[PDB]
Amino acid sequence: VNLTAAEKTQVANLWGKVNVKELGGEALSRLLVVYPWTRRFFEHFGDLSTADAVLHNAKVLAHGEKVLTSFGEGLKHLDNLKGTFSDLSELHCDKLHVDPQNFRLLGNVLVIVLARHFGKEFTPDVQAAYEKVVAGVANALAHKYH
Amino acid sequence: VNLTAAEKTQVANLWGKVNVKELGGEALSRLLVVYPWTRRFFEHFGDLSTADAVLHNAKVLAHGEKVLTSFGEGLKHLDNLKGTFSDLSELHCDKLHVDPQNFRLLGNVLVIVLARHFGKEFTPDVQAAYEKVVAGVANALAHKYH
Amino acid sequence: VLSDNDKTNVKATWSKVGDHASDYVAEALERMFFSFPTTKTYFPHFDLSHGSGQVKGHGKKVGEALTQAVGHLDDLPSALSALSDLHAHKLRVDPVNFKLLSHCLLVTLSSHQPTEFTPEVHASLDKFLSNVSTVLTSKYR
Amino acid sequence: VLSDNDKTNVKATWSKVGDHASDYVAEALERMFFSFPTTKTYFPHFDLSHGSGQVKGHGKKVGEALTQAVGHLDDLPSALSALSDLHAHKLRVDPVNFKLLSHCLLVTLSSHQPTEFTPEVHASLDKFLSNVSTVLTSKYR
Ligand code: HEM
Ligand code: HEM
Ligand code: HEM
Ligand code: HEM
Repeated sequence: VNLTAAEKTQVANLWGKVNVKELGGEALSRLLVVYPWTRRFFEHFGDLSTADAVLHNAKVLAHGEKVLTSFGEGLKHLDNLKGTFSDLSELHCDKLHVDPQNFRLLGNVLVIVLARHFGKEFTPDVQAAYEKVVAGVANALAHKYH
Repeated sequence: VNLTAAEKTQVANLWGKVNVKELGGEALSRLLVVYPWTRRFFEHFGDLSTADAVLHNAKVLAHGEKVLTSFGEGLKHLDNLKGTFSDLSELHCDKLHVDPQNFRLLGNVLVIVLARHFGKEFTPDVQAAYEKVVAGVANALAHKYH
Repeated sequence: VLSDNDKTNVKATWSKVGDHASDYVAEALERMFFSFPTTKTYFPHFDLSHGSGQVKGHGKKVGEALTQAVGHLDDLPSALSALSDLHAHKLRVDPVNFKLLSHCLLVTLSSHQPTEFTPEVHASLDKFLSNVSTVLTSKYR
Repeated sequence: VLSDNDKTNVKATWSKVGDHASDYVAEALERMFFSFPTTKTYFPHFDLSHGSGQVKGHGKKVGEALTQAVGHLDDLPSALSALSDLHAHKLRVDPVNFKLLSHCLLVTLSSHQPTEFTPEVHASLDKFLSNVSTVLTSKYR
């Protein structure tokens, strides 16, 4: 999760093209569709009973934009991820009790959403730079469990 | 993996009773018996073709004593696990390419071996202190992959 | 689990657990709650302190389901159907947590029957608890 | 995978991959090697640089096996038997690595057929690749 200079640059160029509302809603909705147990953490957001309900849940979509904004804060502070995500780690561990494996699953869905939107621009090299970023964010988010 | 004072003490009392030769051989042999893909990393140790071959492999048993000695070094340096395991992390990541999930599996087997040898003394509270220790060691060993 | 050798080993091990099943499964649940505190959030409605009547009652029920599984190794999806619905559909248990409970069941058995808990018995019981966990999470669709 | 709806979705998606299977699977392998360098240690005998004839040939074979699986969703253990022996017994592939390759296959498909890659298609293909991976690791006994 240490990035080459070329990888730091690839990360920024693509991020400047990200619509955080559209891609954030899509990433969180795909997490709840593909890995349904993650719906447990969001039952207070209303109907999640079916994939169609998840995809139309306004609160899931709005929350996804907040999550991707937060990933963006990591992506822009790559040398202090632990610091950037300290308070969120405590929230996710101490108050929400989300198992940290789920952070890896959300990173996997986010990489798939980036690939969907960037197509051929999301090259194997660009992907590998994002894999280091998402892994870094998950690790940092898991820290106050470690 | 931050330990209460009572947990630091429970960790030491049990560790002072550990036969590192017998328990280390047993932990590594049980890892290769229970999770057979881990045999891939040790094929240079000779016959691992069956569980019986693993259990009688002198090199697997000898290596297990080295591994448990190394866990002991963690258990005795609980405030600098990253430092204690820095060079080993580089060996396991950069030269051996062991997926870090396997460090968790070996910790699980080690906790089961401690339970086998300590019986009723390996209480739920004593176990929970060891779970923090093994998780800490795995995390530290994974660091130079992060 | 599936193989003939593993089935024999699991039935042997479970026969030696015998009437200790309810106590050993309550102990494994306590070990899970103590060691892996994230798992307590599935049981806010229980007293989880040591000696809990709710934890002892639930250990009996979970042990009964394990005993049923040991008797139905060729048809676990049918035998455990209602429980698969409960854990995946209703409770939405995270698949990681089945690994934690399985590990604590292995710890509990190793502690109480150490001579019986050989490497071969450990491998076969691990495969059984993975098969039960897979069936209980099968509705993850 | 198992459910009727998932089977329909996987066959649809794989029909649209069609003659791109070999290229998309070679691309997914490259993505795996680039993003997850631990996986390269299974292929020391290959040139793994971009454009590799060995990676393109192997992608064709892996894609053929995926195409066979899509045609045998009710009997994957038999259809993939020889490959289960190879991956679990001979090669001793770590189960984590199947997740990595599956993820890179999803990335590859999402990149190349984005309109086709809906959340429902992603969930069904994920379940298919998990079922194939489970069969390929089934001999972990
Ligand atoms: C790994 C990357 C993740 C990031 C960057 C992230 C970020 C965030 C942020 C920024 C918040 C809002 C915090 C606030 O306003 O106080 C939040 C809340 C929350 N997160 Fe996450 N999160 C991540 C993963 C997850 C996962 C995987 C889950 C569960 C499956 C989860 C469950 C929640 C829940 C339930 C809330 C509270 C929602 C509410 O009631 O409004 N998070 N997260
Ligand atoms: C998580 C706790 C572990 C600890 C504390 C640990 C510790 C050690 C130590 C002390 C050595 C010897 C280093 C030297 O003498 O230079 C070593 C080597 C090695 N480790 Fe680990 N290890 C761990 C996990 C694993 C796992 C899970 C695997 C694979 C499944 C693995 C595979 C190896 C291999 C193949 C060697 C080289 C053996 C040889 O050829 O002599 N280790 N480890
Ligand atoms: C081997 C794995 C498991 C088995 C065989 C099993 C079995 C059972 C059984 C038989 C019941 C119904 C009890 C009754 O009828 O009163 C049940 C309920 C329940 N299970 Fe599991 N279970 C397993 C794993 C888990 C895990 C890993 C969790 C979460 C960490 C869990 C959480 C629950 C909860 C919250 C209930 C409802 C309990 C109540 O309200 O009384 N289960 N389980
Ligand atoms: C969906 C999962 C997978 C499928 C369907 C699959 C399929 C195949 C097939 C069809 C072959 C034989 C190729 C031939 O006959 O030449 C093969 C060989 C091989 N597989 Fe896999 N595989 C999968 C996952 C993996 C993974 C995750 C790894 C390791 C990271 C792996 C490592 C290998 C290796 C090292 C060979 C031998 C290649 C050679 O020497 O040419 N496989 N695989």
